[PDB]
Amino acid sequence: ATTTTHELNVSNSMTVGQYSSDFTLNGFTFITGGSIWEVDSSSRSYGGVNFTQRVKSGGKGTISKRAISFTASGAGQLTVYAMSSGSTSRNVTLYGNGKDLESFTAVQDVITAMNFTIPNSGTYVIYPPDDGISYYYLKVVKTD
Repeated sequence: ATTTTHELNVSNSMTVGQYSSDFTLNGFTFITGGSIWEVDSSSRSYGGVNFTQRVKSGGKGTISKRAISFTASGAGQLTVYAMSSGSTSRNVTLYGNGKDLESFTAVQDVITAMNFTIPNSGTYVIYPPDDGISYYYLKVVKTD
């Protein structure tokens, strides 16, 4: 039994553009570290859902650059739909409790569904350590 507490479908909650200052949307905080966050058109499907926009990091980053953070009120699961923005496989890393906790490989051309464990309440950071990542969908689910 779980409760969905955060959701961000980029196709429904963002619009095409370029953003250079940190902002919060649907409970997710987009952290520039002096780079641009960009929303553009990109059609990809996963699990019977069709997406039409992505938010892309524009390159590699850290927990303070091209990062996405959120605060969880308890243990649960974070879902990330992500694609490498180029032809090489690239990590998406979850940071929390003071450390890199878990990484998931994003591949070229298609969405990977990434299921990240949220072990406890707190603030967590999604970042791309290798190179640019395209994000389509984020969801946080809290264990009841």
